[PDB]
Amino acid sequence: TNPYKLMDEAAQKTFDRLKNEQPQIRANPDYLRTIVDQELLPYVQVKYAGALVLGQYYKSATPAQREAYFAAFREYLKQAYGQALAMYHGQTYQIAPEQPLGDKTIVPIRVTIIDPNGRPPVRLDFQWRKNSQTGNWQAYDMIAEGVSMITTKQNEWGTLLRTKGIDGLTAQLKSISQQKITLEE
Ligand SMILES: CCCCCCCCCCCCCCCC(=O)OC[C@H](COP(=O)(O)OCCN)OC(=O)CCCCCCCCCCCCCCC
Repeated sequence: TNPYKLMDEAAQKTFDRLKNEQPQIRANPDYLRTIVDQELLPYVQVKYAGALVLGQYYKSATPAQREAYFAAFREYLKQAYGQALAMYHGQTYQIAPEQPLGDKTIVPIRVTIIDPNGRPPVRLDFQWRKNSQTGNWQAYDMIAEGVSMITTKQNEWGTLLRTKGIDGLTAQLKSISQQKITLEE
C-alpha cells in the first residue's frame, strides 16, 4: 500500500467511470456521488479531514455530535466532489512520478488535470499520511492550485462554528448534501 500506486488507481478508476458511464450520470447526476464513494473515499482519511476542519471545536463535541458530524461530512464529500466531477468534458490526468518514501509520514502527490484543447492545467496536490497504527496511506487534504481545501473550509465554516458549534456545521453539511448535483450541457 504505497501512495503513488493508490493515487494512480483512484485516478484511473474515476476517469474510466467518467468516460464510460455518461448514460448513468445523465440519467441521474447524483450517480457521481457513487463514483466518489466507490473510487475515491476508500483512500480518504474521512474522520481525520473532518476533525482537521473542526480544529478547536473537536475537543468540545460529544461522541454523538462527532459521529453525526462525520456522517454529514462523508455525505458532503460525495456531494461536493460529485459536483466537481460534473465538470468532466474529456480531461486526462498525469501523476507526479514515484519518489522513494524513506521514513516520511506525509507525502504530497500532484495530479495534473489536462484539458484536451490545451487550455490551462489544474494542479491538485493530494496530501497522504502514513496511518500510525496500520501503516496504510490515505489522502487527508487537496491543495488546489496553491490552496489547502481543509484550510479553505476552516476559514469558511469558522463563524458557523463560533456561532452554532458542531451541530450548526453538521446541519449545514446535511443541507448542502441535499442539493441535487447539476450538469453543464
Ligand atoms: C484523483 C482524481 C481526481 C478527479 C478529477 C476529475 C476531473 C474532472 C474535471 C474537474 C476538474 C477537477 C478540479 C475541480 C476544481 C476544484 O478543485 O474544485 C473542486 C472543489 C472546490 O470548488 P468549489 O468552489 O465548488 O468549493 C466549494 C465546494 N463545497 O473542491 C471540493 O470538492 C471541496 C471539498 C473538499 C473538502 C475538504 C477536503 C478533504 C480532502 C480529502 C481528499 C479527498 C480526495 C482524495 C482522493 C484520493
